[PDB]
Amino acid sequence: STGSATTTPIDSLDDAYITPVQIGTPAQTLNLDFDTGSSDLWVFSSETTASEVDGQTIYTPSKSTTAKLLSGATWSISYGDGSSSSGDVYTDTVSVGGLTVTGQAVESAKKVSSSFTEDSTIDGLLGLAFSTLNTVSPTQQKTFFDNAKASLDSPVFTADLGYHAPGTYNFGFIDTTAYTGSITYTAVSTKQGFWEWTSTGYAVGSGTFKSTSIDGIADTGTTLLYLPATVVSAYWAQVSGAKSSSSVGGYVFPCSATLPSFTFGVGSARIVIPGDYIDFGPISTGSSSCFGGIQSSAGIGINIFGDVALKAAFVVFNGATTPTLGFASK
Ligand code: NA
Repeated sequence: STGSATTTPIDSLDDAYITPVQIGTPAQTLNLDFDTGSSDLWVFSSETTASEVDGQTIYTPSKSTTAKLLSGATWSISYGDGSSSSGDVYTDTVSVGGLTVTGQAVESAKKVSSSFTEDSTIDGLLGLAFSTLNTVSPTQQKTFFDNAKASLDSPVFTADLGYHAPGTYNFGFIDTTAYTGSITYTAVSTKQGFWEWTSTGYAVGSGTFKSTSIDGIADTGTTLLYLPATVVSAYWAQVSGAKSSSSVGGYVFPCSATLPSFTFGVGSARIVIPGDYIDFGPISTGSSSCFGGIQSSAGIGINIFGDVALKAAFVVFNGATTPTLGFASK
């Protein structure tokens, strides 16, 4: 089997991407944030505290003939950005892009933090990291990909995120039309439950490539590119008037600037992030200070290849017995 679903930016900045997911019988379609940095499929629901719902589409298990309470199971998750959610668990049929999993754990939110409530466009998350990070207790649950894997034509999914445009998540096949050149594969450590890999270095604009190992995760649920402070300072030093603002919480730059590209290494290959991808617009409406898309990972404890980096590539998440990541230009 295979599945193919379009993923759409939630706003004009590509702050996140939503992908429609069918849950239950008859189908309830919710727009989920597919997150390769977490392992819970959780949704706004009929159980969510009413004051914490503001515009989201909710999953109502009582209206699904295939829903069953997973008795005793609870979940609670906290993300890198400080947001959180928790609740109880149902199993139900979940389909993405025509690919169906029966018996998927659907984590129903009883509580969500303010950032979720305030984002009316995201109805929940579908985690695509390794199932060892799943928060369900007392019986850890499998991700949608892990449940689908054995049925797929190939044990892979791919992320093809758009810049200010829709993209695609495919399951079970490589679309050889979706990228240019060849896919370069690189080793993955699953020791922290992430798609953790080591970039071979970077370049700023037309500058020389610096060969240096940068360990980090491929995380579709993180908007920005978080890299070591040395790399980040080297990037922003090429932008006149850029500075790190403690008040704003990262590097800002004059909105009048033209940003340089940023290149990262994948083995001997190179992925180029155009400068425009690094512009996250005014820090507040009408400001001439713009927020940068490349930020320091110092104090986060891991480097994160978030959407700013991943949307410059066709990314293969190879879930074979020995997982690997693939990157191609597109
Ligand atoms: Na922000």
